[PDB]
Amino acid sequence: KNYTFRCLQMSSFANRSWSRTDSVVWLGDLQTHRWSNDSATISFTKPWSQGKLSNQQWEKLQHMFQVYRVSFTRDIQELVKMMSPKEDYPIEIQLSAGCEMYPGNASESFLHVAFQGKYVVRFWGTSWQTVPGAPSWLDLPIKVLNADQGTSATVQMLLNDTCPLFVRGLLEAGKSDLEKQEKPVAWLSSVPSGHRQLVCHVSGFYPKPVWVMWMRGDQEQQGTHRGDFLPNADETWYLQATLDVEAGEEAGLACRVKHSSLGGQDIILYW
Amino acid sequence: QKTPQIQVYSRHPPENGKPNILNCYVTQFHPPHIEIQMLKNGKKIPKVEMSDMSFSKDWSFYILAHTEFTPTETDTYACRVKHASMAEPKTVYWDRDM
Ligand SMILES: CCCCCCCC/C=C\CCCCCCCCCCCCCC(=O)N[C@@H](COP(=O)([O-])OCC[N+](C)(C)C)[C@H](O)/C=C/CCCCCCCCCCCCC
Ligand SMILES: *[C@@H]1O[C@H](CO)[C@@H](O[C@@H]2O[C@H](CO)[C@@H](O)[C@H](O)[C@H]2NC(C)=O)[C@H](O)[C@H]1NC(C)=O
Ligand SMILES: *[C@@H]1O[C@H](CO)[C@@H](O)[C@H](O)[C@H]1NC(C)=O
Ligand SMILES: *[C@@H]1O[C@H](CO)[C@@H](O)[C@H](O)[C@H]1NC(C)=O
Repeated sequence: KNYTFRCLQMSSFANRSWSRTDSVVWLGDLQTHRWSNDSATISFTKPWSQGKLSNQQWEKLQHMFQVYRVSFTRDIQELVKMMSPKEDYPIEIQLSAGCEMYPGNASESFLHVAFQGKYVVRFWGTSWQTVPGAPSWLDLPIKVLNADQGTSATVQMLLNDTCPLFVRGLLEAGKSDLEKQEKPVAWLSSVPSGHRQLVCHVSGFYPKPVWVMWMRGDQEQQGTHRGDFLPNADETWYLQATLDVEAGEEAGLACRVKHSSLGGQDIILYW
Repeated sequence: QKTPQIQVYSRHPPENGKPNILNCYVTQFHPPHIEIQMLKNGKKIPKVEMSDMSFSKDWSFYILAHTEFTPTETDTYACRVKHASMAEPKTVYWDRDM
């Protein structure tokens, strides 16, 4: 089904002489690449991180990114130089680029840029453009950037062609990981806030979708409060669902967990 | 500038005497510069693994720290974070029997 491929670039500029750029790459919720500032080469975080690209195809792609990383750092430091004292140090820039894959052979690509934690610029169609409400000083530099037809053509190639092409290959090569099923383990505890908060912990499941509910018999307890999905370090998930209960009303309560890995055999724990 | 949120949780059901992993997940912060410590009875834990820093759809950063641990009845664990958004470090204690 739906897979989003995200290349995430994080650049920090503290002053004229200190900057660092680190990147991570995700296919859905699995990390496929890491590119540390103090590494010349992009590192694989899966056996299949090269997808179906040949070594030569990968080397070509990497060299382009290596040139880009140095170029981006110079260009920004020069943009800041010609921007004193409009918006000075420290400066944080983030870039999020990739493509969302859909059933069939369809996809949509994106390239978004944030400045000081705020979305300011996208590449759209054939050009860089500032988003409504972005700082006005960005207008001229984006027009300058748009005059670089070489960069524009390359970005168009990367979004329109290279992204979906690479991802199709990742999806084939990474099949056993992407389609892995890991079983949740659940346990019950309580924490403060007479009322107590009952906690159903669900951990070690993959993929992400999961159903967790407090129950009294067949009755779903609508007081059930599901937290956020929290990552474990072993590419599985953690979630808890809580229920605030009056003292002496705990008896008869159960936590029921449904997950794809369990094949219809729900976990049921009784308080 | 955005304040980090901190969530502390074990990988497995906590059993005293049984090896486990404690997670400290730090989210929603900006700028990306941050110091994360995991603590055992108020003392810094030396061997703490950090994930690569990443960021979410809303552009806020996140990172996972984790450490191997064997729960006992009396040991208390916490995660302490220093960040420019806060004048004081923020500490969150592991919940188990709280
Ligand atoms: C994208 C999916 C492709 C699939 C590949 C998957 C593998 C990924 C592994 C690691 C990826 C690492 C993450 C990188 C993020 C992707 C970035 C894509 C861009 C590539 C461009 C290449 C061309 C190039 O590098 N462009 C630069 C260098 O050009 P050049 O003239 O020196 O020559 C380059 C070669 N070329 C072929 C002739 C173009 C050019 O100078 C723009 C650089 C700046 C562009 C960013 C500007 C954004 C605006 C920010 C302003 C707002 C902030 C405020 C500032 C104060
Ligand atoms: C990449 O795809 C985009 C569409 O997503 C193409 O942009 C279109 O280009 C034509 C002429 O170049 C314009 O008339 C359209 O308005 C553009 N569409 C949008 C949505 O802006 C672009 O040409 C493609 N680039 C390459 C190299 O194939
Ligand atoms: C620039 O910032 C870095 C990182 O904070 C710092 O270590 C360095 O001293 C700064 N350099 C100057 C010249 O101020
Ligand atoms: C990041 O990498 C660049 C390019 O090699 C290097 O010059 C710079 O000193 C690095 N930044 C830090 C903070 O180490």
